[PDB]
Amino acid sequence: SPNLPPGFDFTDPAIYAERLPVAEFAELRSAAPIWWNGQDPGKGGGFHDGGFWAITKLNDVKEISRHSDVFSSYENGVIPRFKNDIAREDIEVQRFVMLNMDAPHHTRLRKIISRGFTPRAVGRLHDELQERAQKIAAEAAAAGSGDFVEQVSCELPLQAIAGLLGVPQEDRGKLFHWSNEMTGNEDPEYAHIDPKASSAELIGYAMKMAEEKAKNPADDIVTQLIQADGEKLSDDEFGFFVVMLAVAGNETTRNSITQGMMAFAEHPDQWELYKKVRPETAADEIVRWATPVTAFQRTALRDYELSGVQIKKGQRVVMFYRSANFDEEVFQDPFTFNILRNPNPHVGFGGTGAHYCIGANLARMTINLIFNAVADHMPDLKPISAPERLRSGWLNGIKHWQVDYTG
Amino acid sequence: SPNLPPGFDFTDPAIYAERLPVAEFAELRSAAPIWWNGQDPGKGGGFHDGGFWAITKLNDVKEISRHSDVFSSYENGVIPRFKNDIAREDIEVQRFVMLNMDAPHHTRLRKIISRGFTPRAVGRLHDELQERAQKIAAEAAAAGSGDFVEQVSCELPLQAIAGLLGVPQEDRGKLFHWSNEMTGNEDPEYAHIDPKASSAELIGYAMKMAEEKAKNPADDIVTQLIQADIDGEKLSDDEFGFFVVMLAVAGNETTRNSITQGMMAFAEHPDQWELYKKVRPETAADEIVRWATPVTAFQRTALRDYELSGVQIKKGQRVVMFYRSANFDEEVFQDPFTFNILRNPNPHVGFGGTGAHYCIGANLARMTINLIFNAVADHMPDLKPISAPERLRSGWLNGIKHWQVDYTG
Amino acid sequence: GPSPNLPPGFDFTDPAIYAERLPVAEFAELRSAAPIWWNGQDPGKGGGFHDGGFWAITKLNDVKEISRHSDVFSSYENGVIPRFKNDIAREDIEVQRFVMLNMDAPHHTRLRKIISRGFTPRAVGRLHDELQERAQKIAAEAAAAGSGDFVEQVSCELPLQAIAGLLGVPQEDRGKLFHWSNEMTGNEDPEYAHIDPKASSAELIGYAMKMAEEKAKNPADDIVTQLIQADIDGEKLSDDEFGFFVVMLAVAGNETTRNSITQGMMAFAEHPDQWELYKKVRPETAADEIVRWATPVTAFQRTALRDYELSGVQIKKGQRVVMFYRSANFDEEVFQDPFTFNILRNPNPHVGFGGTGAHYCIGANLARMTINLIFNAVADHMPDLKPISAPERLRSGWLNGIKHWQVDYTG
Ligand code: HEM
Ligand code: HEM
Ligand code: HEM
Ligand SMILES: CCOC(=O)c1cc2cc(-c3ccncc3)ccc2[nH]1
Ligand SMILES: CCOC(=O)c1cc2cc(-c3ccncc3)ccc2[nH]1
Ligand SMILES: [Cl-]
Ligand SMILES: [Cl-]
Ligand SMILES: [Cl-]
Ligand SMILES: [Cl-]
Repeated sequence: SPNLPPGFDFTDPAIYAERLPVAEFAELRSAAPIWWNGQDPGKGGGFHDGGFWAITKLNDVKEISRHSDVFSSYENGVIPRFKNDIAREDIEVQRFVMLNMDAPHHTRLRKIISRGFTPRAVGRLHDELQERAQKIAAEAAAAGSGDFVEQVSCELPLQAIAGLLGVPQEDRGKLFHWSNEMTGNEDPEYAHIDPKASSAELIGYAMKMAEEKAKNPADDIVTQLIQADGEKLSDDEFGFFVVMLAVAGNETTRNSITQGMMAFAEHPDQWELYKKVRPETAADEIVRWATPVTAFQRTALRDYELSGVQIKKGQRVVMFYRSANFDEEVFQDPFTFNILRNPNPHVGFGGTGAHYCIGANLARMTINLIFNAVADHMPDLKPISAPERLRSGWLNGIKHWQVDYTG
Repeated sequence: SPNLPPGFDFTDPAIYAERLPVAEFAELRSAAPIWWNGQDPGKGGGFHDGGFWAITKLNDVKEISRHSDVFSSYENGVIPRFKNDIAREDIEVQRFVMLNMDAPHHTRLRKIISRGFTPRAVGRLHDELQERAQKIAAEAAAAGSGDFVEQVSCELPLQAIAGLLGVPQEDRGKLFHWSNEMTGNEDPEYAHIDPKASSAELIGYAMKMAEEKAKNPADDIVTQLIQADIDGEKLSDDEFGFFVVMLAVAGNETTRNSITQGMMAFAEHPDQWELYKKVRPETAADEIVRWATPVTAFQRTALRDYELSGVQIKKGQRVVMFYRSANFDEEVFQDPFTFNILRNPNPHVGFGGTGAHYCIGANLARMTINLIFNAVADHMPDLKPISAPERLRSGWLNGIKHWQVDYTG
Repeated sequence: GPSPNLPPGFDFTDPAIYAERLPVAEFAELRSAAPIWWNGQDPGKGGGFHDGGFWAITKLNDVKEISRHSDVFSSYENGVIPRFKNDIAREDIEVQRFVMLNMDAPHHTRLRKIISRGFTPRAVGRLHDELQERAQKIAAEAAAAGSGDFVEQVSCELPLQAIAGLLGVPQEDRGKLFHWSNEMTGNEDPEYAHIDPKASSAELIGYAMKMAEEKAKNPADDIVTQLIQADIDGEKLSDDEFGFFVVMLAVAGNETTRNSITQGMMAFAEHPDQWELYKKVRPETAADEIVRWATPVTAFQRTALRDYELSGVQIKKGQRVVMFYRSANFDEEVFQDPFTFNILRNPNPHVGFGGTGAHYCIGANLARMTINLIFNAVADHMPDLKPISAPERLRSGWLNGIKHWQVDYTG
């Protein structure tokens, strides 16, 4: 039995509102790398099965991710924590997006959606995103100091979304608002916000966009998505595409930027090296270090033995990427922030398999462009005060972080 | 060979600004109960000796505290962490107060000053602190919501200091100001306040008090301390100043943080809060202090070679007593991670290890705790927190700067 | 005068030449008929440089004049290596500006001053006894094998142990230090087609920055403490600067000294009277005649920062000049009988370590001591060695390398 407090729950949002439980994950890797995480009645964050298998080793994460035929995303979704009193109906709605589907449905959507994440679609946004990154960093440097999350981390990921969807500048303000309103709904700072209403607004805007583009086809992703190659996103599916993209492409990359800069602030030797060399390998080490998604879950569709543990049909497994990305048997000096690290087989974008992050290259470009812009415009920036973390059971978020850009 | 990241330092203020390193402390207790905590050059929080011995077990904490003739408070003081660039002299000025003295100097001062903190002397403040506690809780309940630290935790410990000293009401504002000016000095929120200057202010005021009481003796505490006793012993004028400084500092943040973290414990354990409201048990104060452990760690310096639980402590080496670890020692408490306000016996070391330096204010602190929680139970029994607390950056103090709570619930 | 008698399109940096031979007669033809000569290069055939060609510098006095006028002849503008793979990306040339070799003043001046703390005569002399011990063991191990690859069993190890000893690299880490060092060069030869110098450099820098951090806490007697402790003016190598220093060393003092050893013994095998004299007298002047004969760095380049007239030839701003040390070290106007291998040659003003000036090899005396120590050990343990077959040369446009050389140590 691992040396943990009685009743300890790795999906407890109260933990992540304070800290990442690095030491507790290290104890699991050392003493029980696949450990049953029991959950008292009504304290399962919306699931009522008594607990889940905590997965803490990178190889087990990869095994679960590659065996999607067995470990299902559709069955219970991939988010392993909601409000304890959430309604099952409000969990199953997740199934309307590609992330929480199984083959064959998922296979079909994935193939169509790939049209929007080709090296062309991504690479074409480089010049505008580079321009926007440089302006953002310039604006922050002129301000002298402020909330790094709002002034440096937030905009560029959202502009990458808008650019990819070809959203007109006039509607980006409201688009960004709706996207943000579906973030951090479990944290008291946002407890007054109705995310269901914002999702309905996004779906609506997405439909006008798809209908408008059907009548006026152009050389851009949305038209490629509603156009038939005879496979094409249905009007509805395109709305759920936008919702999923407005959500998946926002907080995760944002939080990679905040926590990457926190890493640089704590390891100035790495910041001095970065500013000189600008290594393209930095983005992956920032994603490994930041692990913006702490965990996604799966559900066993049949009995499966994983590293000597008998997982039973119907049981949940929770893949703790935050643990796996510091696996002492995979990484040399996992607790060293090393922007030259290469190869870097982290699972911050998930394990290799059917659901691997389709936006990983877009995320890497966003990260490299903003940090290049930070190095260009505020090379001497230093933190003012401690970051404020997000209350979430599965997202690793930084809400606010005060920084002095002039140093 | 504990399972810790390379370079981990248990006195690193950056840790405590975020969290209490509970799991890391537990790993030491399990795999290396006495462990050399190496510190790089220039990262010893004012000390330049390569590191210190981490003490994580309760019996070890007590053995060190009982053997004060070996483990000195004077050689390097008891605070284990300052700003890295602190001058040595600024560390050595600590020795002017009882806490950082060794026998025989300490023995005499403790004998004289203890007269002001007896059960009787403490009991004298009960009524005025009870009335104040009730008013504090009423005024907070009426505000509906706010920062629990400021509205409930901060004032009553300061009024206990002023009451013990007999400070006129008109002077309490500036007394509280200088007392707080010597707090939160390693945290960016209060990085712009000078401790040494304020200590001079406190000392100057104490001189005016001693000078006045020599002219108009009264039946209070300042007069007793400046009056020769039956054995011809008394605090000198300088000694009285450092007593006020010691009191103004020692009676403030620690009790404040026991109240804040006691209420946090109650909020995370609603069954215990219901029991407290119904029963108001006399064991709750000690369990609150065990859970809060407001002083995370105090240090000693070995005056000679000493073998401690099979480890060889060499002369000149520092040992750091981590009360935060000892108070959750699984061998002493069967269920340390249970918050049990009926815990009895409760051999916690929140007030230190028994010995020559055991907190003389423990009875005063327990009364302050009991009075304010009785008042909270009376006036806002349904309070619940709004947002997460904001912790204090410090290498040895366990502090909560702010905590928003809905008193009405 | 007439044009030099060279094949049309001949390129003195062509790696395909050096994989087979040293172009000795071609260099001699330039010295006689066109001592400063425009080496044209066809589109896409410039080894990473796309400017139409360069000036071939073949006379020792011209090499010295360029090396001394570093204010005009820049190392930083295009780096000093004159040949990479034809398709190398410009960004992969410019990243090499982070080592001291490819820096101009004032950045070069500061770094060299700091680095000098690690190459004092005292620091290098402190390595004499350990390197002597290891040389004798190397030669004894080789002789006990009876026959084998002289490059691998005699030439390779001592230069790497010199680097390791200078830096104070623990014994358990020397294996990977040596691996990283060997992965830095040769990538144009089919034998090394799979090496990744970018990756090697990154792993070395990461290792080196960790060592810098560790050795700040516990200072040792190596040069690392000297390099990373600030002086009065606060001058010291940063951790990443120490990393680029280690990269520079792992490169600059590995294959160069190795190839001096291999070609020194190649020369002794062709000149047995010199070998008999060496065994008898053990003259340390041999090390400099060996470096002159071996010229392990065939050529380094510079770039003109302004128009400059050099021995009657108008060099134009922006043009590259390539200093062919291999030609200058056989310059008939400086050396008496340059094509005689003479281990007593004295004075021996060769430019195998470069021309005097700002970038002159800081490791020259460590190199000479390594050479004298290994050849004493070879003389002591295999005085009768004899080659079995012909050396295999390295495909490089600027390094004069021997990959393999089979020899019978017992004779
Ligand atoms: C650092 C930034 C990001 C991180 C850490 C991240 C993380 C992840 C993870 C862990 C998964 C699921 C892995 C699995 O279950 O196998 C995933 C999938 C996904 N990601 Fe990301 N992501 C990032 C950026 C983005 C961006 C920028 C986009 C869109 C612009 C995006 C869109 C998606 C989508 C649509 C999926 C579902 C794929 C599927 O179900 O087939 N992500 N991402
Ligand atoms: C919850 C509240 C408090 C806590 C957690 C606490 C904690 C401690 C601890 C752990 C020590 C041990 C010193 C050592 O062994 O090195 C100590 C000593 C001391 N405390 Fe407290 N204390 C509290 C309240 C107070 C109050 C209210 C006062 C005075 C009004 C006070 C005055 C002192 C003094 C003077 C000493 C030094 C005694 C000596 O050196 O003989 N403390 N305290
Ligand atoms: C026979 C062996 C060697 C040869 C033929 C050689 C050759 C050279 C040459 C030609 C230069 C450039 C000089 C110039 O541009 O003026 C140089 C520079 C350099 N060498 Fe050596 N070298 C040898 C051994 C070593 C060793 C053993 C070390 C150190 C362990 C070393 C370290 C360096 C460094 C750091 C530079 C750069 C100096 C600067 O740019 O200021 N070399 N070497
Ligand atoms: C109920 C649905 O709404 C959410 O609760 C929510 C889903 C979600 C997904 C990501 C994500 C997924 C894959 N790749 C990157 C990011 C991020 C935040 C999310 N929130
Ligand atoms: C840490 C950043 O990475 C580098 O320091 C780096 C080294 C390096 C070497 C070459 C190279 C050298 C010789 N021959 C061909 C290529 C190219 C790029 C490089 N980058
Ligand atoms: Cl000092
Ligand atoms: Cl108990
Ligand atoms: Cl340039
Ligand atoms: Cl000569």
